[PDB]
Amino acid sequence: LVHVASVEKGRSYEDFQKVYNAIALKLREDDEYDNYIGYGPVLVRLAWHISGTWDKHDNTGGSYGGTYRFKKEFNDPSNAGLQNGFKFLEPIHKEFPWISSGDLFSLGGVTAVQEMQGPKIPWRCGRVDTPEDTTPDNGRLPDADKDAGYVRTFFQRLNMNDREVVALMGAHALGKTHLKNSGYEGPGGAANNVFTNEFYLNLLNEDWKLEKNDANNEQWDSKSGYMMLPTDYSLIQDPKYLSIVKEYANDQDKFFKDFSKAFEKLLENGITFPKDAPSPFIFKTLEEQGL
Ligand code: HEM
Repeated sequence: LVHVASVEKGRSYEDFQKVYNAIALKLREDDEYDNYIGYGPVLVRLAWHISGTWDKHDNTGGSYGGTYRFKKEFNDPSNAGLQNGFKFLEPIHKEFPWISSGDLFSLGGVTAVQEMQGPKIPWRCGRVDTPEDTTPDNGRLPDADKDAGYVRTFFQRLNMNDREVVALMGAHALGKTHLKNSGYEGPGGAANNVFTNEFYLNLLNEDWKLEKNDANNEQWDSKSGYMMLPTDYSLIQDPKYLSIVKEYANDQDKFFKDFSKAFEKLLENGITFPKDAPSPFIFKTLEEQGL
C-alpha cells in the first residue's frame, strides 16, 4: 500500500491558517464543555486515535484516508467519547468543505496543542479521503490495563521507540478519563487544559495507591484527587522508561521539543510526500496574531 499526499487544489498556507483560526476561535468560544476543560484534550485524543490505527507492516490504517467518518471506525469501543470531537469539527468542515477529512482531524490536534500553549507542531497537508472499504477493523488501539512490556510491543507497530513513547504519553496530563467512556475515572493533575510536563512530575512526586473504581477496574489514585492508568504507571516501573520520565520532569523544553517531533511523526506515518510537495507549515497562534 502506497499513499501519496496530494495538496487540496490551489490551496496554500493562507488557506490552512484560516482553518486553524476557525478551530482556535471555536475552542475559545465553546469553553464550557466537560466542566470547563474545553475541547482541547478530546481533539488531541481524536488526532491520536485516527493515526493510531496504522500498521508499519502493510501500511494500512493511519491518518491518510480519514476513515473515522465511516461507521465501523466511529463505532469502535476504543473511540467511545470522540463523537464529541467530531461534532465540534463538523461546523468547521461545513465552512471549509475543500479540506480533506484526514487533514481536518490531524489539524484539530495540532491547533489544540498550540492553543493550550504547547510547542509549535509542524504540519503537512495532502491527506486524501479513501473509500469505506479501506476502514481498518476495530482492535488496533491500545488497552489501558496492561504493563510496560505491552506498551513497548504495542508501539513498535507504529515504530515508535522508548523515547518517542514516553514523550507522546505526556499528553495524558490533558483532560481526564471518564467512567462511561473507558471504565476509568479522574484527572491526572491540576493543569488539565494547559500543555505542561506535569504528567512526569506527578508520576514521580505523588503517593499513588492501587484502588478499584466504580466500573470494577483498577487504577492508581493519589491523595490529591489525581489518577493514573495501569499503562501510565508502567512508565515508572520499567528502568528504561523511568530514566526518560526523570529527564522530562527535569527539563520542560526537551519534553516540548521531543513531543513536537513524535506527534508530527505519528500524524504522518504511512504517507509518502513527493519532493515537490510544500514544506511543513508552522501556524501562528491566535495570541501571536493579536486575535
Ligand atoms: C498505551 C497508550 C494509551 C492508552 C492505553 C490510552 C488510554 C486512554 C484512556 C483509557 C483515556 C480515557 C478516555 C475517556 O474515558 O474519555 C485516555 C484519554 C486521553 N488520551 Fe490516551 N492512551 C494512550 C496514549 C495516548 C497518547 C499517545 C495520546 C496523545 C498523543 C493520548 C491522549 C489522550 C488525551 C488527550 C486524553 C484525554 C481525553 C479527554 O479528556 O477527553 N493518549 N487515554
